[PDB]
Amino acid sequence: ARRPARCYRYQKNK
Amino acid sequence: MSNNSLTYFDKHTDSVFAIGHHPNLPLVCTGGGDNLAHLWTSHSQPPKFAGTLTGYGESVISCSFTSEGGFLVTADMSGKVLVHMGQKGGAQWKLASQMQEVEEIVWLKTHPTIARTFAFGATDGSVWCYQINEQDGSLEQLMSGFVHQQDCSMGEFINTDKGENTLELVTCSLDSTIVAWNCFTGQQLFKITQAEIKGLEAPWISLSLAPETLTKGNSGVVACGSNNGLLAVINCNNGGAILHLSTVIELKPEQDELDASIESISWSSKFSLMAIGLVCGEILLYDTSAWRVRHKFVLEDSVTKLMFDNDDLFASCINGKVYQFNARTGQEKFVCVGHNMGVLDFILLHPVANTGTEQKRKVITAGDEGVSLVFEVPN
Repeated sequence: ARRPARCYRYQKNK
Repeated sequence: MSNNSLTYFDKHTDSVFAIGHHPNLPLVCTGGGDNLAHLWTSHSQPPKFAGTLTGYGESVISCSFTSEGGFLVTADMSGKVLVHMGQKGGAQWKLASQMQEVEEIVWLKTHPTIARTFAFGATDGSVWCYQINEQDGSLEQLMSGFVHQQDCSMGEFINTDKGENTLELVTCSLDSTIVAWNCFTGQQLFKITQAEIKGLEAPWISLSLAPETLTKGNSGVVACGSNNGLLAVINCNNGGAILHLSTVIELKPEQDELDASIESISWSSKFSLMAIGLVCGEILLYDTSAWRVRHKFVLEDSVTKLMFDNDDLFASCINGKVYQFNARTGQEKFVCVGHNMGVLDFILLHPVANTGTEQKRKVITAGDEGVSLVFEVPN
């Protein structure tokens, strides 16, 4: 259920 | 305008992070935040739901078939790798072996040309390369290297047209290092550090091997992109010599620094172009001789993946769309629409045989809402 780091980059770390 | 897909697959109950396709069978594997991988077919409407792989301890973030088609390798965010052996002409996939050598795997790739081979990188910086035994599918460790001091963000095999005994890998890290490995010996061929890139901080995240026809025969030229807009093109067959190094965008003061992050890189031999896609939505197309921007696209949100195919550049976006551009003219030829959250990954399928007149390519997506869509795209 965790999200890989790239996902947080796409969102610019909400 | 809303949904122009041909068909869909929606059995995941959380985000689809990864999608892979068998090299010779019409078979997709997708991996998701529901800690599952699903197998389904790419040649029918609706897809045949082949089945489901289990045993994961966290989100599945890689689904990769081996080049010769015998095995499927999957990896999750708890550091597990599972190996499944194809059965019954590819209809069933049986667990053959597994391991859990690290806390979290960041990437895993199978070798594109050498059978039964794969590598992966972990959040502790470590790099691993394995083969799979042809008789029982057991894991055979070729190397395990602890050189990168932060997350090993990406890897890319190099020199892939040199035979089964030339097994070489380039990996990169958030600590600004880039390493090339001989996977059979575990030796570090070269290492690029901050001191060799003008002292610049460059947390690397993307890698892409150049086509040999673009590089005058050189099968080891790699483009590298960082999360702060640094682009390096390196010659892995000359000790990591830097062919190009530049910062690809200047941000306005108000902008988050991650706007410069280079998330995906793709090469076009035909146009002598290299495309890079950024979190801010820019897609920059560089001439591969002068390393200057020749053309650009601007999406309304983050690029998630780029892929050249013939005349086209395909670009998936966190706005949920996949764009198809003519690379040379810039024409927006098609937009794959239907997702209501971002596209996180996609594959491109060609008709296997040139029939007698031309059938369409397919784009198959991994969506953040838990859906995969199948699109028939023009040409």
